[PDB]
Amino acid sequence: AGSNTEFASNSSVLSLVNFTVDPQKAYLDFVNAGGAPLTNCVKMLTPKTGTGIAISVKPESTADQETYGGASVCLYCRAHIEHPDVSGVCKYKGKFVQIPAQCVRDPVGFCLSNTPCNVCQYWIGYGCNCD
Amino acid sequence: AGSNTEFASNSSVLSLVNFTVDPQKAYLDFVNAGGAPLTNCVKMLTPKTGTGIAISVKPESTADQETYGGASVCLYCRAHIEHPDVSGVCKYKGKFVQIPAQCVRDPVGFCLSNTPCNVCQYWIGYGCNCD
Amino acid sequence: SQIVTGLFKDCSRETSGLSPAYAPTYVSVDDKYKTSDELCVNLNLPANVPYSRVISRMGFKLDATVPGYPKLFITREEAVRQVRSWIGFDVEGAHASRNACGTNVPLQLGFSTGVNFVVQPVGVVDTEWGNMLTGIAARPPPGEQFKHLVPLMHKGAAWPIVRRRIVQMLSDTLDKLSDYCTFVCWAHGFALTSASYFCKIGKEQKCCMCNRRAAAYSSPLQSYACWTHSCGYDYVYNPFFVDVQQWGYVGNLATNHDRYCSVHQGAHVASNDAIMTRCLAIHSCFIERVDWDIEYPYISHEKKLNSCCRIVERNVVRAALLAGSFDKVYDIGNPKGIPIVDDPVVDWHYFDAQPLTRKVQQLFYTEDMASRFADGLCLFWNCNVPKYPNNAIVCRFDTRVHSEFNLPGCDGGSLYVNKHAFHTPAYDVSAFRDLKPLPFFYYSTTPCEPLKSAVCITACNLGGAVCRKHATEYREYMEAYNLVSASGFRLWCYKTFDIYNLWST
Amino acid sequence: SQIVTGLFKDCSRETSGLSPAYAPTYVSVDDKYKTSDELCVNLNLPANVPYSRVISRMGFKLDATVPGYPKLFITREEAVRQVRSWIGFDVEGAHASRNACGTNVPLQLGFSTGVNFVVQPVGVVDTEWGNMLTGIAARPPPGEQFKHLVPLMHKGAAWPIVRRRIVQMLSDTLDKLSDYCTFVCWAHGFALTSASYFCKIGKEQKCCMCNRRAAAYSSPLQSYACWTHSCGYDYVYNPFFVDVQQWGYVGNLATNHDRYCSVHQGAHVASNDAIMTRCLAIHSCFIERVDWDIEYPYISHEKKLNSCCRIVERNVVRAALLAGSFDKVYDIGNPKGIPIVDDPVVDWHYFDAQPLTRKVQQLFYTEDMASRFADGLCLFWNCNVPKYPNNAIVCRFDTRVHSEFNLPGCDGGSLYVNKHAFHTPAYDVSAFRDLKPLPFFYYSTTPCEPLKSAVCITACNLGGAVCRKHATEYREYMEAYNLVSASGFRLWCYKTFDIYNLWST
RNA sequence: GAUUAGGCUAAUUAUGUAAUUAGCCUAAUCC
RNA sequence: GAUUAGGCUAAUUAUGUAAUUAGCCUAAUCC
Ligand SMILES: [Mg+2]
Ligand SMILES: [Mg+2]
Ligand SMILES: [Zn+2]
Ligand SMILES: [Zn+2]
Ligand SMILES: [Zn+2]
Ligand SMILES: [Zn+2]
Ligand SMILES: [Zn+2]
Ligand SMILES: [Zn+2]
Ligand SMILES: [Zn+2]
Ligand SMILES: [Zn+2]
Ligand SMILES: [Zn+2]
Ligand SMILES: [Zn+2]
Repeated sequence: AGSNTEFASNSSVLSLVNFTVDPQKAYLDFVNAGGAPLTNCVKMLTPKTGTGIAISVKPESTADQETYGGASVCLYCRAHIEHPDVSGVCKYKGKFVQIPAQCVRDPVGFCLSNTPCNVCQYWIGYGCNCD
Repeated sequence: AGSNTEFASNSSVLSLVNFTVDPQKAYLDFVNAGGAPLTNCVKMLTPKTGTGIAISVKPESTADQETYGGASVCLYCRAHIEHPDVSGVCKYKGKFVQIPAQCVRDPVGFCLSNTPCNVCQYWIGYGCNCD
Repeated sequence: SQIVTGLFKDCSRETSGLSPAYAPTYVSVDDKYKTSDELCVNLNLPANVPYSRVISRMGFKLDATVPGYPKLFITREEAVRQVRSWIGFDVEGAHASRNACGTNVPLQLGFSTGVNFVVQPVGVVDTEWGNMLTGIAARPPPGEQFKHLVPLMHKGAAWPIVRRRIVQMLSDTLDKLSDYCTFVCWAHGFALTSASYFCKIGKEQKCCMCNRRAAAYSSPLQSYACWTHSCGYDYVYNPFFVDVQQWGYVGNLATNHDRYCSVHQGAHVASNDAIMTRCLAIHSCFIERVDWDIEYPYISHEKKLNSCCRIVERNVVRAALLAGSFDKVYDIGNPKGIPIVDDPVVDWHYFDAQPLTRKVQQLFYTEDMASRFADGLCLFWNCNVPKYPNNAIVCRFDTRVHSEFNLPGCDGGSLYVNKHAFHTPAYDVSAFRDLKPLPFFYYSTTPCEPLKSAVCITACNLGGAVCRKHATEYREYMEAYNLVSASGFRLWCYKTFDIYNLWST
Repeated sequence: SQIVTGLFKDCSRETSGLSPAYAPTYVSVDDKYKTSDELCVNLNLPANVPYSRVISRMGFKLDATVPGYPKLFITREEAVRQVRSWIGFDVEGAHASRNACGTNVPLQLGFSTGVNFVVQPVGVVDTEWGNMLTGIAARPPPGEQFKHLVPLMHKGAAWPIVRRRIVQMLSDTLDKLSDYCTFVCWAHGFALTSASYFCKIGKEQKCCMCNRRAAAYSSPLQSYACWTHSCGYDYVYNPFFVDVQQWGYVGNLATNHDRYCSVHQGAHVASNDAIMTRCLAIHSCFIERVDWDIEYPYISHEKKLNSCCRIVERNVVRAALLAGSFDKVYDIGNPKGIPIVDDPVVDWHYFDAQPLTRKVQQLFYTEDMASRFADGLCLFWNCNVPKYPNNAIVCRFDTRVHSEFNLPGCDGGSLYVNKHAFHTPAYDVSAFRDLKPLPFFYYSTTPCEPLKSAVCITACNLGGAVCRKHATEYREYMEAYNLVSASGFRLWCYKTFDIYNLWST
């Protein structure tokens, strides 16, 4: 009964994230210690002519970005644990997330370690020109 | 089904406390304007020979005090609302509270507007002599 | 006192009461601790320390009067004034089961906007260390009437999500309408029990960003905001409550609603209950009784709309009287006996429904007067008759157009609030089958002292010319006519009307 | 990789996968969205926006190694070292049903302390906005072996109430024993899945109020505390886990436990399973293998107890050898061959089970051995024999007294921890039917340089007198004997011993 | 599952009767 | 209901065979 979702190679770190007090630091320490980053992320085929904002309803990726599914690059969705927001709603689920092409090795880690700018909705340091 | 707990005469102020942002202020405003104080508190039969401290695990009432059950004199226990403590733990439930005999008309309001001393465990202004 | 109430009933299945140090009331203490002096004794007995008991929230009564605190259970006469804030409200509930029995919890919440929210069953649990509001085990009510509630038992959301969704929906509905929120309920008991989950009350407060009255409360920020600034807020602050069942109604909601309305029918959901409740309240306050003494403030372009409607009336009636040269006019619904056009010399007669002047009559036009007034023209500026005659000039508000001055009504009608609240019956196009839609034009005869338009009846336009005296007036008429048309007013005229006749006048 | 796992399995009864923006993994995407390049396509399609899918928590693996993070699934050698923190742990579960199928949820949690917690069936639900830990539909396992779980489906409490109870029970059990908590499990899979409901892990932390190691975590306070300061805390922090089934065992738990122990029997509840698991672990680590290289730190009045035991031993052996004038002594269990008393001139012989000195023999006393040392006295200080001879002086530990250095064991035995872990067989009074209780008395012969006691054998007490030199010494022997007797030791002697003989010496 | 109204029974208190509480039945509304 | 091992069938990928996935049967343990 049921349908399988995750690979065994992702089973350890997710288990760790399911038990830690602070999951974000746990995943970052796991990856920075030489652990393998998460896989099985949903990558989208894109004609590469988008606007380049961080989070969007439809895939909008430029020549230097790749589009991922929103739930695939959220650690709390991957581990099926409680989200840290007081509203309780994930900001990634149901939307598409643009990742720079030099950070596609760890999209989950990139989303954990970065936030979009409030006014232009681009990544801070990767598209935000609010000098 | 179930067993009844409260009187109808207390149903008005408790209902108010169940809807207000500041339950303590609402109760003090209600009783200050002429509303009847809460009744149906758990008064204890005591030998009137005790230490006289504010909160105790056994009734310790002197000649000038009366002992009540702790949950019966807590507004948050009476209205079944969230306690102000972050852990949600009541300081009165499961213990016995000594109220001065000149303040027995409103025990709940007395417990709302008074605190015990942190070194001698007596009521400040009603037994505490920490000059 | 001595009368016990069902509020805070102990819904646990335990067979004994609590020890004196743990029981909240004297009634809840077990009888083995009690004496004859209404006093308890602390025995040398073991206490069942880890316990959990479900506490009932059914039976709230917000009848306390405290100075500085507003009255929230308002009566009918102030509900009529806060009519712009009316939101229907219904809750469909689930019964506590398994480890508890004797209380109900909200399952589906519905509003007259048409939105339903489904929630997890959450109740109050009394622990030996205090209180906690958490999920409890619940089952749908038995019976065939509630079979649709069985799938929703595992479809809900957490209460903190639903609170912010409710605040967002209410902010969207009532931002440009009012500073308040009035919950129109039927059998308000379980409704108030459910309102305890998402409403906060207190003294009246000001918005933290502007001068508007605060309608929402933010508990993470401990701040107050109006509908415009309530983004992310999670509580409704100081709402009004109205129980329609206390307005003298016998039976249940459905048979009372169906006696007056035929358009609010559908599946059995909470939103349909709420829509029916609001429709019944509208019928009770604005059809069954007509108290036009109540004054409503202006919130938009109403004082301009009255003047534009009066200008359109003068132009259209002037053109209609000139075309065909009818010498007799019957104006229905005029309570003042004052004509609007006087340049053609015609005979005038006036009628009204509830008038206050002896020069006018109290005729109730139904169908049969079509041959009674065939010798002239019949004026129907803002009058509601299901059969308009062949010789009439009619203005009827389109109830399907929704605006700030147009609220949903009863039986497909609408409530038009311009200083006073008029209930207009539903706009049926089959009542104009004896008439024609009025084509747009302009007509004037003022002396003169570039614009081009074929419908601009003007002495210059007869030769194809135009002057400033008419060019500016024609742009003003466009403004007035465009406002009147966009507001929701439709014009109808007799079938023999044509613009080209006005060239001869 | 390519090998899929059952962890986070989608247990919903839906026939279709999720859209790319909502699916958590690439495998979870419906195949209509997938292309040949392991890429998804945002097709023009509607989506099942509101959904609720139960996610399986079965299949955890805490094998990852990160610097700064302790290793929680400890090995056998560390478990033997942390034996004072051993708590048996067993979970009985329920099967997800109705709208979900394919996962199990904890129903009853039992610990070796004898306490059961019944919880409501709660699982993880993925929704369109996030995750929820909420009650789900569940049914008891089919079969007669699980028929007692049917009543428990109507007695479950909420998980946030049970977490604090578990923390409080563990703090009560282990506060004076250890800073740690080692969960001893059998078939640890479902145990770890259940432990995810009430345990938190991380780096090692200090208590916020003292220097002890933190063992509990408070999520409202976001703080860490030891067992003493853990009141109101709702999570167990950094526990160790041990799987007995991985120690080379075949069959089920019951047949493995019944082979070695006949005491732990009763009804089928999770607590009995936990007790059986801890008993089997104790038997495997301390009876099947006896490694005495492990030294355990002192936590109480142990050093003092050893000296008191030696003093009482010297006095009692002096009195017993003097009375009756037996000139032959046999000491069973001596690993050093050193006599305790030397004032009477008697012959000495030494025996031990595992001696490390050629002067001491390897005799294993069973039952036949009575007539061989019939000519002298036999010493059984801290030696356990199920049949003691008639001419013996025996000191046996009472396993029924519970203390900080005495733990429950196997088959009625007890684990006694005094710088080493010795397993002592159950205290059977039928092994002393050939002996007598030793009365309380004192004997000395030191020269002298008020107290009155009839059993105080002393040169002054022969004439009814007393002196300070013996008055203080009797009090010292008094406190030593009281410590030894209240610690759990009992003394036995041959039936012909009597106090009044000591007056002649 | 909740409340209100009515009827019956029992208990307590007060002075043949009254009030309160607990249980059962009928009706109405809510779920 | 869950996992592990074995067998059978089908599909995909790679170079007659191997790996993975899905389904069925047997055994053990867990529930
Ligand atoms: Mg309804
Ligand atoms: Mg078991
Ligand atoms: Zn997420
Ligand atoms: Zn920016
Ligand atoms: Zn309290
Ligand atoms: Zn003081
Ligand atoms: Zn504002
Ligand atoms: Zn209607
Ligand atoms: Zn002109
Ligand atoms: Zn501490
Ligand atoms: Zn055993
Ligand atoms: Zn002496």
